[PDB]
Amino acid sequence: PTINQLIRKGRVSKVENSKSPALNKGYNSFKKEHTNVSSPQKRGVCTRVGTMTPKKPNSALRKYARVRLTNGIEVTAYIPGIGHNLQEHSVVLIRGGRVKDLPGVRYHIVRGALDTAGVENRAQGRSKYGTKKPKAK
Amino acid sequence: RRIDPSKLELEERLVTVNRVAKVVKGGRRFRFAALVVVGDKNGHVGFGTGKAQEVPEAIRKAVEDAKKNLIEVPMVGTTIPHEIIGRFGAGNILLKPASEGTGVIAGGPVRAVLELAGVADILSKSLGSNTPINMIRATLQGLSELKRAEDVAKLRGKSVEELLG
Amino acid sequence: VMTDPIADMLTRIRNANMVRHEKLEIPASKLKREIAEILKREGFIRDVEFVEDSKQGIIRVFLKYGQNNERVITGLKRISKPGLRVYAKSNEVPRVLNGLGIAIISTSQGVLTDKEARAKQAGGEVLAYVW
RNA sequence: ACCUAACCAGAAAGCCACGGCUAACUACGUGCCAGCAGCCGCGGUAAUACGUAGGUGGCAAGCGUUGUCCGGAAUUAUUGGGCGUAAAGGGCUCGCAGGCGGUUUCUUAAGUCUGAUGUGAAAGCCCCCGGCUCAACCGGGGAGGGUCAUUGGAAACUGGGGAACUUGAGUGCAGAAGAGGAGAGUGGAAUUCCACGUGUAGCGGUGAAAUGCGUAGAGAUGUGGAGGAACACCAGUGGCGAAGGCGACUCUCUGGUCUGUAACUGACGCUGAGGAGCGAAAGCGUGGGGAGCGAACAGGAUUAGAUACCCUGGUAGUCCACGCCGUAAACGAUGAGUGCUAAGUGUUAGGGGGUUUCCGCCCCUUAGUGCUGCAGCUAACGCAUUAAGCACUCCGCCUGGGGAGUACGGUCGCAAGACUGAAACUCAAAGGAAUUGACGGGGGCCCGCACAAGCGGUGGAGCAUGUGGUUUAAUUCGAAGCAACGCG
RNA sequence: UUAGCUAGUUGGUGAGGUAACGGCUCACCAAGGCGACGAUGCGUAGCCGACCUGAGAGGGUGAUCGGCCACACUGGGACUGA
Repeated sequence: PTINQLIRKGRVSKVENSKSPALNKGYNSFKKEHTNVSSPQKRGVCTRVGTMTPKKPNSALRKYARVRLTNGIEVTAYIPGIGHNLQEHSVVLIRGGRVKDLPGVRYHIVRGALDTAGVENRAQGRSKYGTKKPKAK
Repeated sequence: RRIDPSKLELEERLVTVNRVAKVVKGGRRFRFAALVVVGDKNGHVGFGTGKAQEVPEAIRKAVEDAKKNLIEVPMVGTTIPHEIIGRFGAGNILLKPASEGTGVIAGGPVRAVLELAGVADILSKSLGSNTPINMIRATLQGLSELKRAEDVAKLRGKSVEELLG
Repeated sequence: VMTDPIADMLTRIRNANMVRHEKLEIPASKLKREIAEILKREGFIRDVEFVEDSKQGIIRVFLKYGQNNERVITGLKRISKPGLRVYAKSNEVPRVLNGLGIAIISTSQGVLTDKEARAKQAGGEVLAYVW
């Protein structure tokens, strides 16, 4: 680029995409706009429990169902752990991080959040899977 | 010139021992390939290697490569004379002259080469290719092009130590 | 044509600087003249003998680089671009090379050298840079 | 708060990781299930990757996950990227604005640079000390931060102004050359068709045929006439043009290029977004022209199928004039201008010359164009004085692929569409060059009961054995292209 | 993928007004003015000292302390007073 060319036409920008849709909010009393505020984790009333097919060549049974978030969007999140007290009509707290196998997990619900239950019968790493302290004794 | 003889204690660091296979009738005849650079600890630091059947074989052909060539690298006490952006082979190297206690801040092939070739404070952050052979190539050309101040006064006839600072 | 004269002289001393030629021509001007006395007095080329005549020109310098490949003209760069001009204040007059080369900033009292211009302590248009 | 005495080690340690990146390893269970995951990717009965247990490693009253910002990111590049093939040269020109500009000389300070004052408050960043037991922190003492004003200098460089000069560029003078263009006219060779002679049973086409034509007299051959389109030989990696492109011959009107001294002018130049203009072939409107060729269409062939290849026909179109269309692998996938940098060998268009009336050889010289190659460039192929080398001026383009040149919006178009031109989602690959092998119904060379050349068989008949299958209480297991089947 | 905009607008004269010049507001006159050096229009947003990050150039935010502007349920209005 010439000094007159780049000195008159300018340099184009490098705008990249976001890592996950978590708008913040929108707050609809009363506009319903209403983003971005981009919270650390959105917590919404769940949609349906289930299990989808993993992507090839992985052949397992990941179980993750949709979550009507507390702002309006509905992105399906693959819930962490083995064992889940999350059923239909129960709310969960979605947290970020794209899943690998099944295409389109725009959240990973915090196993240990307000509505959901923690990983039971697991004690080697408990920040993830949210279980309490170790067995007594 | 001149080709410095193998007449010192060599360091013999290994840069990286890559795999290699010629896709022939029957699979791929796998042979190890390692470009590991030997260093004299004073300035004779030369970096070329070959291939062989075993990992120790690649050590042997690499050490034969270190007995092949050596470089000078004239630098007065933890520096180079002129910190020149030296890269030849599509892989740059940006090695400036640093202070006394500023450390040898270089990368993979730069930290191996200058780290085994007598460096005290030469800041280096590359700009370009990232192959191993390209790193030792452009780093070897840059180390083999940086000029020394006494000889730079002794070949361009102005004065020795007339350019100080 | 004639985009910049000093870039034509610098391209002359560069291209002849790699050609291994004995003498080198130039377009004779006040920049080739004062730059010939500066770059000849600092000891790169053997001698500039400005053989003038009608109508214009024409300088003629000899490459003062011996057997050893790359003599006192070891590499030159346009530090000032006629078209987007360099500038250098007193404290910001940069000495090119670090310890080997020398830069030539066209000071307000004559086309100085690097260390001599810092001796005056006044900068100007960065005229050329001979690494 | 802090101090003093007593008391008790008594109450005071967890979180993440242990393939790589990346410090940190083994066992049990699980057996593509449950799972992990930032990327690479693991997990289908020996998991350093899933959980569990010991141990290790990082960190610490904290440790991980996620959200956002910076860096890595030379992945917007002024520092500091590029465009022949990877993404990227505008199809090409003319030009306004803008951006840049030959050498000498006087002035100027508008930029350029420097000194003095004002001001850039505090707190904060950095340097130098002191105070809270030290530290975080506080306080004091400094610094630095401006196209900043006002003002003093230098005049080197860019600019303002005046004087100049000539190679740049232009005019002149004389040469040379060409399918450069526009209009008019003319000429043949060949095909078709028509008229008549001559003559018979085929002509035609193909891989092989058929459709088609021919006893209403075809093909062929002789003569003559009509009409359209293109001009063979010269003709050639020749010439000219901005490019697309341009070919029979002649004339009118016209542009441009190069050579040569050198009369004049004295920088009057280079690029140039918009804007203007031209731009193959297909198309589009009207009106002409329709000999050959010939999409769509018809028939026959080849194939399992033939909305194709082939053949026989055949509309539009090709042609012309007037207007619109404004795309192409519009290619050298290389924008224009200028300066420099090894050489050889062609080839037109000129010039100077060495002797040469000649002619002709040879050198020097331009301009244009082709090959072969040094330095240098590069990812490799390759380029290389016609650079992709070496530097300067300016314009245009490029920022992973798909989505997608798609949608929506505008401009133009009679339309056909052209220009401009996104996004959501998704993926870690697309891509360029080069190597090794494979393939080929690609070519080259060769060999063998491979083929050809002969003998005698099998597949037909009854029987012997094995296999498949069906049956069984079981018809034991193993072999399944040659290499399983008179096999173990 | 905003090329049009503007009619108290552009300018004059005159009068009134406020602490004060001024189309600030009116009468009369003229037809102006802004725009590729981006007008207008959509969008977003308090700005700065500074903070965070980067080797540096730069990139991002305007918390807490301070400086200025704005607002005080929404939208106008004027009185008291310096």
